[PDB]
This record gives sequence, C-alpha cells and structure tokens, in this order.
Amino acid sequence: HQPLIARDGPHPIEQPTHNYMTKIIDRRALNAAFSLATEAIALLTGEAL
Amino acid sequence: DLNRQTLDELESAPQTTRVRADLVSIGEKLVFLEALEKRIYAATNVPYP
Repeated sequence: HQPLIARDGPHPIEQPTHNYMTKIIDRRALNAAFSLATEAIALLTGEAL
Repeated sequence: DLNRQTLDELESAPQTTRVRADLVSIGEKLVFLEALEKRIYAATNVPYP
C-alpha cells in the first residue's frame, strides 16, 4: 500500500495506488553418500561369525 | 503607555507534547535540522522539491 500527498495545479491529481504480489517457491535438494564394504556386511549380519 | 499589553500575550499557553527531532546549535541560536525524504516522499512518485 502506498500513501499520498496533495498537490496543486498545474500538476496532475493522483489517486491512491495499490500493489499486489505473489512469489513462487523455488525447490532445491541435497545429496550425501555412505559407501560400505562387502566383507563388512557379513560382520554386521553374522554370516562370518 | 507606549509599551502596552500586547493582544497575543493575553492568550493561553497551549498544551504541549513530546516530539523526537534533531537539534543543532549554530552561532547563538538552536536549529531544527531535518531531512525530508524519509518521513515524506517515501515511495510516492512526487519529486523532492
């Protein structure tokens, strides 16, 4: 919303202006890895106990 | 008498409030120092005079 002032001639007479806006949410993401190893999987499960 | 009671000096001292405003001393007298493109002329299309 914009306010006003009051002018005198020979200037134009102004009106109360208004503005209306919407914005679009952009989307981004992340990435992160973990890599395990083969003969350590059996250690967690129990195949090589 | 020459020095009369002046017509203005019979009036009442009006009611006073408090206003935040900048005050500068130059020479022997105080000055209201003020910039006017934030209180007025903020986001209204009128040229600063």
